[PDB]
Amino acid sequence: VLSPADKTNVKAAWGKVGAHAGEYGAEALERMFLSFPTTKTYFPHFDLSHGSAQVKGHGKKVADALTNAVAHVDDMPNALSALSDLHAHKLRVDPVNFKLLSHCLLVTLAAHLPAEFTPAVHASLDKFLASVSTVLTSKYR
Amino acid sequence: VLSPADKTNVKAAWGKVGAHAGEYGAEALERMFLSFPTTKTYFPHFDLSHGSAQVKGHGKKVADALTNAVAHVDDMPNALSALSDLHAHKLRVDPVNFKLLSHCLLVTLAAHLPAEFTPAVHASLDKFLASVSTVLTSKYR
Amino acid sequence: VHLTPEEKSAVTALWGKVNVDEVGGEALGRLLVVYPWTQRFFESFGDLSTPDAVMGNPKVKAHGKKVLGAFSDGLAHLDNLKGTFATLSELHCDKLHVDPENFRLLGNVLVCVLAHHFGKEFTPPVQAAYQKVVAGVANALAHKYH
Amino acid sequence: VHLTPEEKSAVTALWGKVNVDEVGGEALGRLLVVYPWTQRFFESFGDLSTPDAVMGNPKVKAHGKKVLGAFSDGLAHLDNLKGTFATLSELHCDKLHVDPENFRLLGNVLVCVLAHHFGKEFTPPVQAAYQKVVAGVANALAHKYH
Ligand code: HEM
Ligand code: HEM
Ligand code: HEM
Ligand code: HEM
Ligand SMILES: C[C@H](Oc1cc2cc(F)ccc2nc1N)c1cc2c(cnn2CC(=O)O)cc1-n1cccn1
Ligand SMILES: C[C@H](Oc1cc2cc(F)ccc2nc1N)c1cc2c(cnn2CC(=O)O)cc1-n1cccn1
Repeated sequence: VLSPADKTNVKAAWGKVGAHAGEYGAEALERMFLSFPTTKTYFPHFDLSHGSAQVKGHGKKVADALTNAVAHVDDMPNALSALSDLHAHKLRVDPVNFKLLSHCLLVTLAAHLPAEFTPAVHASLDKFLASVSTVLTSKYR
Repeated sequence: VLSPADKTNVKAAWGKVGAHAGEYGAEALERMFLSFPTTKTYFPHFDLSHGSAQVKGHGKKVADALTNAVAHVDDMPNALSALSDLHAHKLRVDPVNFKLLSHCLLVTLAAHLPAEFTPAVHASLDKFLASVSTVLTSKYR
Repeated sequence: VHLTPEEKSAVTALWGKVNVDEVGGEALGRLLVVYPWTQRFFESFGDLSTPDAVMGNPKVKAHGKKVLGAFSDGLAHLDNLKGTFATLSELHCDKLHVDPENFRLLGNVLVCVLAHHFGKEFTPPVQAAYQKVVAGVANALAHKYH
Repeated sequence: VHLTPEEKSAVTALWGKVNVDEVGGEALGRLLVVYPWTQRFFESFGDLSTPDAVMGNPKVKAHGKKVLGAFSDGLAHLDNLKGTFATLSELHCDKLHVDPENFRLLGNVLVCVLAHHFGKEFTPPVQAAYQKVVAGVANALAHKYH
């Protein structure tokens, strides 16, 4: 459950990503695949080599979905309904993998946006990614 | 995130719980204290002996809060706001303990309401208790 | 696993009354219904699309009996759970990549099934003894991660 | 924990550049801010009521340095993490009853702090090597939960 300060912090830190959505998402995915190799099992059909156009294209989609989540932060079960159908009903992703990708997203933000990554903002982003993860891993439709 | 079927299953099950809500709450606490003794560290001020009036009284309060959660299942952040302040800000309960109490509640319901405790209802109740646990362990004011 | 003599006697006596044809299948079925991502590991079982399809699936019933056999093996070797579950830990951890939190979930669903079958006879002290057993089995199954 | 010679060199080189007065305190401070229930274990530290109060607290800074020293001890004994962390496992598990998921959380907050301090030099392969280390430390600290 996000506080009003959390939503303010998330809108501010996420908005700073801007035109670099693809770069951040793709690096978070690369960090996840290298750090937690079992996560590769969900992407047998991807070219996972470094700098793969497929991972870049997917990173942009992941980042754009989080931007959509921020734009509808109080209505995520409706805004993300198609993503929940995909991750919960079709792919059946184990929720541990969402903790892994969320951690890799925080690591990417810490590395590339140091001034924005304050302890309060880190806390708010972690809560936001946990809320998004609950929506994407729950079958509510 | 609860589905419409989840909310229906929980309302139907907790209605069958009925007058025994308080008794089930006290048994779930007793099961938690015996099965996971580290949970006793939150209650140094309680008489935790079997059939303690204190545990019975507390079980009724816990069960009444869950009844309130069922009655306001789509507005739990507001309905449980005082309880989230108590558990998340004052007591600082580690969220693992909510998984422990939730499990003990499910065990109590399975033992006492076998006909109602179908796999679909068990699934809905587990999701409902996870959602209540998220509200009570989050600082959102 | 450190069980008191009275807990060891209670656990053994309840276990002897378990319906071996039903309990394992109900525990595995409930895991698949309650934690639906676990179905990803059982694509060879076919239809698992509804609770009724899961519970009536003969592969769930047969596999559940094998799982129940492994918990039985645990109860017979409470002093050497790591050794007992060594090859099974290698299968789940290195070959299947099952996240170990799922082992805790199955242990707890089994406890719910035991409560469902035994009712009020699945007392808080009997449960406490079973919680020590299922925690032990879950930890032994996770031992081959590192 | 197994690190390749390349990973061992990369991990050691970055670790040598860690600001010992800041990194441990930032990791512990961030744990207290991000996972606020962890504050229950640190009542003796006084004011932890706001992120600024946590981050400026000298007890958090001093205790964080001891935690950083324990991770450093882990890096010096990658072949014997269980042995290295035996007394700290007794303290955390047997005396304090810290749930072991919190050890994984602190390991991961430390990795966030290393990324925050090192920026682009905290590359995905360097992170992967550090993830093996922190998982090893967390598992070794959790050893006494049996
Ligand atoms: C914040 C968490 C996540 C978000 C926002 C997210 C978002 C997305 C989006 C937007 C798509 C593309 C949907 C489309 O084009 O119709 C997608 C696909 C997918 N996601 Fe996720 N995802 C997340 C976490 C995960 C995790 C943790 C895994 C597994 C480790 C995962 C595995 C997949 C896979 C396998 C696909 C299909 C890829 C393809 O075939 O193109 N996702 N995800
Ligand atoms: C579904 C989960 C839970 C619910 C609905 C719940 C509900 C309640 C309620 C209604 C109160 C009394 C508030 C008042 O009278 O003003 C309370 C108090 C308390 N709860 Fe919880 N609780 C839950 C879980 C937990 C857990 C997991 C723990 C710790 C293991 C815990 C520890 C406490 C403590 C220490 C108090 C204060 C008791 C006292 O001094 O009277 N609660 N809880
Ligand atoms: C925690 C308690 C568990 C026990 C005691 C257990 C026990 C077993 C046993 C005895 C086997 C058969 C070994 C063989 O025939 O080679 C087995 C197979 C397997 N287990 Fe588990 N298991 C547990 C948890 C899990 C969980 C949580 C999952 C997945 C979420 C899982 C997935 C599997 C799969 C996929 C197989 C192979 C099935 C096949 O042959 O198609 N197990 N398990
Ligand atoms: C996972 C990595 C961790 C490491 C390497 C670690 C390391 C340490 C060290 C080296 C000590 C000092 C021991 C001494 O002076 O005898 C310590 C004390 C302690 N740790 Fe940890 N710790 C970890 C995680 C945690 C977590 C997650 C918590 C609580 C959430 C925690 C709570 C404490 C407390 C309360 C003490 C005693 C502090 C005091 O003396 O007041 N630790 N830890
Ligand atoms: C709209 C949402 O609504 C819910 C979020 C929930 C999150 C669960 F984790 C569990 C149940 C939830 N139920 C909601 N109604 C919500 C309502 C909130 C707060 C804080 N107070 N309130 C009430 C109020 O402002 O009037 C935070 C959120 N929130 C949005 C995203 C994540 N959390
Ligand atoms: C009111 C609540 O609102 C939220 C619950 C949330 C739960 C998070 F875990 C995270 C974010 C949430 N945001 C909400 N707005 C909610 C809205 C839902 C569904 C299913 N669809 N919808 C949308 C719709 O009916 O129009 C389920 C819930 N729900 C209530 C209790 C638990 N979940």
